[PDB]
Amino acid sequence: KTAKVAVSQIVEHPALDATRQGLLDGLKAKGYEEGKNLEFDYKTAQGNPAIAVQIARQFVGENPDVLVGIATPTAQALVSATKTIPIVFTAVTDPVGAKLVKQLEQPGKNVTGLSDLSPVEQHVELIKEILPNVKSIGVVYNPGEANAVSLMELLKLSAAKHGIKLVEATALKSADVQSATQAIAEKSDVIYALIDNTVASAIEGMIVAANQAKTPVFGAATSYVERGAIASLGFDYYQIGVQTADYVAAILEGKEPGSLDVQVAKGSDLVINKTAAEQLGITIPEAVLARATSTK
Amino acid sequence: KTAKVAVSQIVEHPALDATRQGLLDGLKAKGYEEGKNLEFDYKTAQGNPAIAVQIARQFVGENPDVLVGIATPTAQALVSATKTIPIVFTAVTDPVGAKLVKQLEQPGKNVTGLSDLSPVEQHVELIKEILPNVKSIGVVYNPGEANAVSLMELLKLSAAKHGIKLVEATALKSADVQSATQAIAEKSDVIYALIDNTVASAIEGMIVAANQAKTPVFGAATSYVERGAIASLGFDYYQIGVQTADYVAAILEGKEPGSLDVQVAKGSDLVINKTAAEQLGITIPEAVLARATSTK
Ligand SMILES: N[C@@H](Cc1ccccc1)C(=O)O
Ligand SMILES: N[C@@H](Cc1ccccc1)C(=O)O
Ligand SMILES: [Zn+2]
Ligand SMILES: [Zn+2]
Ligand SMILES: [Zn+2]
Ligand SMILES: [Zn+2]
Ligand SMILES: [Zn+2]
Repeated sequence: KTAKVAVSQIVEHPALDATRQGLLDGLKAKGYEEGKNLEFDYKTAQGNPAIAVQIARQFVGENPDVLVGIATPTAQALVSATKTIPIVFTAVTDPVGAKLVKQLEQPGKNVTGLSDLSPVEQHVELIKEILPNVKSIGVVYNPGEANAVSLMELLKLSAAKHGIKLVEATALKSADVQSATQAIAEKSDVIYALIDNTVASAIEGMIVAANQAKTPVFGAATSYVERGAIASLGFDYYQIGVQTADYVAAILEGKEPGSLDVQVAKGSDLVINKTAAEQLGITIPEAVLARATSTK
Repeated sequence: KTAKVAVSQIVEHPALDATRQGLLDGLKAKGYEEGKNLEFDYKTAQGNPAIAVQIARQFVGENPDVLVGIATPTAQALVSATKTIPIVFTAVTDPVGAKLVKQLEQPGKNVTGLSDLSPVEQHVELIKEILPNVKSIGVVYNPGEANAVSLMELLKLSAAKHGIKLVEATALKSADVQSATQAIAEKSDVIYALIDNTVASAIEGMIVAANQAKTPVFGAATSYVERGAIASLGFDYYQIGVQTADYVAAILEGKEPGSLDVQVAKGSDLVINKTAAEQLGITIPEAVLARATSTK
């Protein structure tokens, strides 16, 4: 009679924390309240792929009604640890590429949820609009994250389509992100800070290195503009969490997760960091400043 | 390796919520953190003695490392539901009278914790100091709460010692507290709002009735002065929660709960509500206003 929802999250960074808060508030609006009829357990893997596996195993052994995997690596560990307990993943960039589901329509097993697939093409076109003389896009990513790998395939096709050279470096853990940024910032006209958990957890260090090379950072997430990216075009992760509660409630009420289609997030907010831009000697064009849903 | 602490609370009122927050923060300072190595589950009985029993049974069936009973009725249900899982009670007025322990020194079974036994004698002497012409003390209490019963025995001895008549009414649930207050407020020079969960959860209604009879309320808890009691001499429930974490951590580290002495809270803060007092046409004496650790 108490619903038991167990939430595993690869690391605490603001986007994933907003997703988790959104889930909690959305469950409340559906009549599931902590303290009354909802036990909401939560573990962070602290960026460790190993802890992600241990969390999945511990949670599976406590027989929750629904498992929630926030971000790709923790979702992946859940899919490995159970084939029968419903899994709702959330804020996962490319669930097919991550092997969480065979396809988005009618996934058909114990797994379903929500994708935050970035519109990479739109981000490149936006970088070109803000910075019309871009020849070069720098990017740091973690090849251990299937989300980053899927995004790099989209970025490589879109860079080539627009005649833009990609300058790449990998970072295997968040403490290498600043060095990786430093290695590439002077060969790049702009750094694309993508939807990668390792980047997200070290975004301050990325920005310190970029600022030192006087290279702007364009963010795929709003949390990045908050820390000094000049602009971003990201989703609202709190609302994605709120929509995640729809899946969890439907499952708790007896729906099979495999019968629920995977939803892809839509509508990103254009945000501009005027201060950061001016410190870099950058003038954000008028047509862009006019569309800015927000403007710090 | 994850500590599992399950917390049962009779009802959400501010004192018990502060105790619970204190417990959580104290566990953090001891190295037990939610999301990492601490699963902290929480249920409120919503004032229902029956739900208290159901919570105890559900929690016992989930094999937590330590059960925490905040307030007497939920502690009592835990003691009934398990004889072997460690129970740490907290904010319990009189654990011997409540049958949680045989005695405070070396309780010797699966139960230990912290008492918030009110210094009733000191409260009467304080009521007489603030209001030197008191002949009559009104009190509303719930005879289903062993804490209230223990406190009434102390109040009856102290009223008689000081030549003060007690005017009493019972309230079986919080929705009767306002009517009970109304029934007695005109025969009372002051209402003593005691350490009772039913009173605490209906303190606004008590104060509405008292204010209507132009009768002051003296509070045994600071949360009561916040809502319009003229004065209070209560414990700091956040710190009691912090000290509760000492017991929980010691148990988690292999101490037997029965080998831990029950601690009695000490040091109450004198707080005065000047606004409320003046609306009642009351002048709080100088010697008292001088000792007031706080003064809204
Ligand atoms: N979409 C990412 C999570 C993420 C969200 C927001 C910013 C950065 C990372 C994943 O698939 O794991
Ligand atoms: N001491 C009370 C709890 C309580 C604390 C503070 C105010 C009112 C009630 C009990 O034994 O249940
Ligand atoms: Zn550069
Ligand atoms: Zn469909
Ligand atoms: Zn739990
Ligand atoms: Zn009166
Ligand atoms: Zn002793």
